[PDB]
Amino acid sequence: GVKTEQEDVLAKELEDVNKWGLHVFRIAELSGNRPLTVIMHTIFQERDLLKTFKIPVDTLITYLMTLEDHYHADVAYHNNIHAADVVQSTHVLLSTPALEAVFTDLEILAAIFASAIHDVDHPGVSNQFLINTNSELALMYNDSSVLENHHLAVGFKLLQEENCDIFQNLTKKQRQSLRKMVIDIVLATDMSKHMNLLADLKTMVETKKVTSSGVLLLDNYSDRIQVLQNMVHCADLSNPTKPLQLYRQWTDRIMEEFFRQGDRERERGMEISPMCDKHNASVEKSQVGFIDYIVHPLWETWADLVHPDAQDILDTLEDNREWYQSTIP
Ligand SMILES: C=CNC(=O)N1CCc2c(sc(NC(=O)Cc3ccccc3)c2C(=O)OC=C)C1
Ligand SMILES: [Zn+2]
Ligand SMILES: [Zn+2]
Repeated sequence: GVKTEQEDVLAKELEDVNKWGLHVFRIAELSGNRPLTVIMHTIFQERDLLKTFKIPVDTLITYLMTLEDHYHADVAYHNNIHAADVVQSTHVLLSTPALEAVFTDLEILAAIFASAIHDVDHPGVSNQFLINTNSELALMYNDSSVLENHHLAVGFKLLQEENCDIFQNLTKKQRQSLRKMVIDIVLATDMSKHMNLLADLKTMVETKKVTSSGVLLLDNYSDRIQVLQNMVHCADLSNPTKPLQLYRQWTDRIMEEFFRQGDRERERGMEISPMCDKHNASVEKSQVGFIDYIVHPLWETWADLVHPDAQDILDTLEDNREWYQSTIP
């Protein structure tokens, strides 16, 4: 009834679960490629979600292992490790002082569950690739947020496997509300919705209302869900805000995935997607471009929303951007 030594080392690494920059690749190794399951279980216990939602623990573990198994180990970036990273990052963002006591237990559950499922069964190619290949998925979803609709359908469908229904004790009211928020959050991870999400985030910063305890004031669903959508989108795009040793590992992985799509696009003979061309790419230029145009405007606006809780994260992003720039041949 006592941890093995490997379990002990894993447990000590998980003591950093509340911190930006968790060694998530080490946790994946230590856990035997179960980063999503162990991190989720840890967060659910830490936030007392099992008791609050009457979730039986064997059901939670069974579902988590099932969900984790439906991520593709042969996909370099969009895999269970990425899912675990987004979950843990969302967990840290939810704990930010500016949001203390703002969200209900069910909204917290929605943000974390949405994070866990948000990329499940990702084939490692883009929506546009699936559309252009006449793939079944694209036909199923009428070319519209193809992957994101799929991640949702899979994440929910897996609740129906043996001893997997972690929501079995929620009321119909709780379930309908949970399901709607989860759907709204995952559909918001489609990059084609990025400019719109950011627009609404800026608007909210402009009309920002704090309240009583120095805490953000969100008094309608539209506002509450937009903050959660943006929070998870930030987590999804948090790699360049992490310590450089982590960030670089993620960059390698996504470029591996992109270059592979590029190869398959050359094989087939389609015109090669942006920065997916292995032979004449600039990994460094692309990272600087992606940060200047997407990641920095997003995180800067988030930082404004929760000022100054996110200052250290933004500084790290800026340091990493300078590093990648300095490294341009
Ligand atoms: C015309 C619009 N273009 C886009 O919407 N995309 C093109 C590039 C890109 C993503 S998502 C994503 N990256 C992420 O989603 C998270 C991440 C950021 C930085 C390093 C590793 C991973 C990238 C990217 O990194 O590009 C640079 C190589 C989607
Ligand atoms: Zn995604
Ligand atoms: Zn993702």
